[PDB]
Amino acid sequence: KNKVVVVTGVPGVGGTTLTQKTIEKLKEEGIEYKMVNFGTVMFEVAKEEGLVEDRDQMRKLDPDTQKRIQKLAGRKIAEMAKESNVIVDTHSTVKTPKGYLAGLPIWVLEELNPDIIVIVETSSDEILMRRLGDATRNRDIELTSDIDEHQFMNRCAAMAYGVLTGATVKIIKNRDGLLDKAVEELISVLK
Amino acid sequence: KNKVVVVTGVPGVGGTTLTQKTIEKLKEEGIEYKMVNFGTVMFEVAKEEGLVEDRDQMRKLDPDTQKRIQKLAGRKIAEMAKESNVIVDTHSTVKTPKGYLAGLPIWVLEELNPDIIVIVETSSDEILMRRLGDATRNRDIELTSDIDEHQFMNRCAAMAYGVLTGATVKIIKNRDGLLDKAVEELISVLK
Amino acid sequence: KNKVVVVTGVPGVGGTTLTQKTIEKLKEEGIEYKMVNFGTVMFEVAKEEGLVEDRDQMRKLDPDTQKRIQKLAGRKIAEMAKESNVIVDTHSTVKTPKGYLAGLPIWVLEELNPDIIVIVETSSDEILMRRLGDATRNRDIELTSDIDEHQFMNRCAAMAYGVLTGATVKIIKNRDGLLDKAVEELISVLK
Ligand SMILES: Nc1ncnc2c1ncn2[C@@H]1O[C@H](COP(=O)(O)O)[C@@H](O)[C@H]1O
Ligand SMILES: Nc1ncnc2c1ncn2[C@@H]1O[C@H](COP(=O)(O)O)[C@@H](O)[C@H]1O
Ligand SMILES: Nc1ncnc2c1ncn2[C@@H]1O[C@H](COP(=O)(O)O)[C@@H](O)[C@H]1O
Ligand SMILES: Nc1ncnc2c1ncn2[C@@H]1O[C@H](COP(=O)(O)O)[C@@H](O)[C@H]1O
Ligand SMILES: Nc1ncnc2c1ncn2[C@@H]1O[C@H](COP(=O)(O)O)[C@@H](O)[C@H]1O
Ligand SMILES: Nc1ncnc2c1ncn2[C@@H]1O[C@H](COP(=O)(O)O)[C@@H](O)[C@H]1O
Ligand SMILES: [Mg+2]
Ligand SMILES: [Mg+2]
Ligand SMILES: [Mg+2]
Repeated sequence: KNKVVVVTGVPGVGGTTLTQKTIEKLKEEGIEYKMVNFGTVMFEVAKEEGLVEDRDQMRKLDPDTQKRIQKLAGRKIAEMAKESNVIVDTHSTVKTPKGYLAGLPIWVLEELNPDIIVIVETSSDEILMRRLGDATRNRDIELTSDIDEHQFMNRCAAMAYGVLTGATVKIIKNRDGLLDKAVEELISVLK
Repeated sequence: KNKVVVVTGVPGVGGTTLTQKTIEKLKEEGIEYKMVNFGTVMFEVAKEEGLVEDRDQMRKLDPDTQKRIQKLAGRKIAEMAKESNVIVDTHSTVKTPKGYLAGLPIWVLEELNPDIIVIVETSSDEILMRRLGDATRNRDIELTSDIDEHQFMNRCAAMAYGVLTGATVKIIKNRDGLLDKAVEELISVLK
Repeated sequence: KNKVVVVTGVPGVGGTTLTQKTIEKLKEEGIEYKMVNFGTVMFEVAKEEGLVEDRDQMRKLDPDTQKRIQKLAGRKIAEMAKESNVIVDTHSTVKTPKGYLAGLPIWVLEELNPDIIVIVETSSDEILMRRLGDATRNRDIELTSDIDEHQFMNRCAAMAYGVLTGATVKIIKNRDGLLDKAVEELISVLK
């Protein structure tokens, strides 16, 4: 039976970066994890239906459309969990124009049944200055108070996940200049 | 099917004023929502049983009585949602002497099945100053820190609602003098 | 119908002390509550299976094994409530190296079905300083920001418990030198 790890964090905080660095560090110690980006799973579905051109248009779609593709992505990822350990790079909540949407509503949560939910955080300062540094995404320059609001709600959603499934909720700080301490923390967790 | 929108906010933050101003501007365009204050539905029952004289006495009743009448109101409101779109002006949590009571415990939540949960917020400074200026109600002069504690727990309960049903959780600021921008935001969320 | 009250709080905040003092002043009024420490119940099962020698080793055990023992301890505490009122001295979340673990995952929460969930809080300064004078544990000297992080997540979990069951969620300040005032408050809450 395989370990299913969810890594979450607002855009710019480094959930994806922490995850790639962690899996390569685990493979050097002999530990096999698969990286899966939840948003890519969805975007293959959405791109195939013609609803979007790029992945940062997904959060602006009608939220019933997002929840339909949200569920197909979660089913395809649950299939992956049978065949290897998996780390899911995704989001505790997604900021849509109609409010925060839970990234793992109970029906999605119950099919992944994640063993651990990791929250990657740093100060909204660093997140904002990091967003201003990367035209690689159509990332929202919000205020730091909007990022602080998102990290607040993401904690609430994640602790709810832990009440429903029994998963532990691990907060890892990923601060400017200290990416390496965060990789130590996440590696220490996955043993 | 018909849209169910829940609007929430601590007393004094203007949840009711935002709900009435938004609905009337939508009627200028022919877009009909029916306003339903959850507490009025509760107060009609409580007063008919002889439990209270006014609506601000209900949260000081035995919490078992409140949950009894709370459950009746959710069913009565759910029936209304069959006859038109509804915005439910109500509360993420209610402050009772025995603690915060969820405004939508899970059985009520599943009976209303809302699409959107709106959290109306502003500074506890501005809330306190409105309660002191409001001769329609017997509003509690709490410390500003008790108001911030109530807005903290309201966020927590609301994100739990979004985890359990999939409803999106929208935060809207309703600042002094800027009621109209808050009305503009909600109208936009409801299109 | 018998009362089930849950009192929760980070280590060092005085949840245990507040429960014992409240029960003695209540018996002077003829009000019988039974104290139950969830961890003591867990440790009885655990030491009988040989997993630990002392109780601070339990939160570092296999979270598959902890939830098996948390599951049985919640079931043993439910039986106690059939025979008397009970105050359960436990924790909203337990801080493990694998993250925060909900103390009442939904299946444990529903077996206890508490009426009131008390959160004991004070400033992270006072908790930290209390941990330093306490040779009954090797007490966790965390930073004050980690103690604050733990109290933030305990609020999130507790409000989720209130959404799922209907329990009221009561915050009680247990400040240095003012234990007797926190005791008055809890007594007042239980009448
Ligand atoms: N600890 C860190 N310190 C500085 N920059 C970082 C850190 N973690 C991530 N970044 C950068 O921040 C941006 C956000 O990356 P991510 O959210 O991982 O896609 C990328 O340009 C990263 O290289
Ligand atoms: N669990 C999820 N639920 C809903 N939408 C998601 C989820 N994970 C990712 N997304 C969407 O995928 C996009 C790309 O994710 P990311 O690459 O991880 O920033 C996000 O902006 C969201 O629109
Ligand atoms: N944006 C605002 N600026 C000033 N006063 C407001 C605002 N929103 C509501 N009020 C007032 O604040 C009080 C709270 O109203 P409500 O909660 O809607 O009953 C009432 O006196 C309102 O008229
Ligand atoms: N969802 C709810 N659940 C329980 N009580 C509620 C709810 N909504 C309103 N109430 C009660 O109704 C009273 C008046 O509500 P309001 O006029 O919305 O300030 C509140 O002070 C509460 O006692
Ligand atoms: N609800 C709970 N779920 C899991 N472990 C718990 C729970 N309550 C207590 N424990 C364990 O018991 C230990 C001692 O509890 P306490 O004496 O109340 O601080 C804790 O540090 C946990 O390892
Ligand atoms: N209000 C208070 N003021 C000072 N010390 C307290 C207070 N409440 C509890 N304590 C002490 O704080 C320590 C931790 O409490 P506990 O979590 O019950 O183990 C114990 O030594 C208690 O005696
Ligand atoms: Mg990413
Ligand atoms: Mg109102
Ligand atoms: Mg204790």
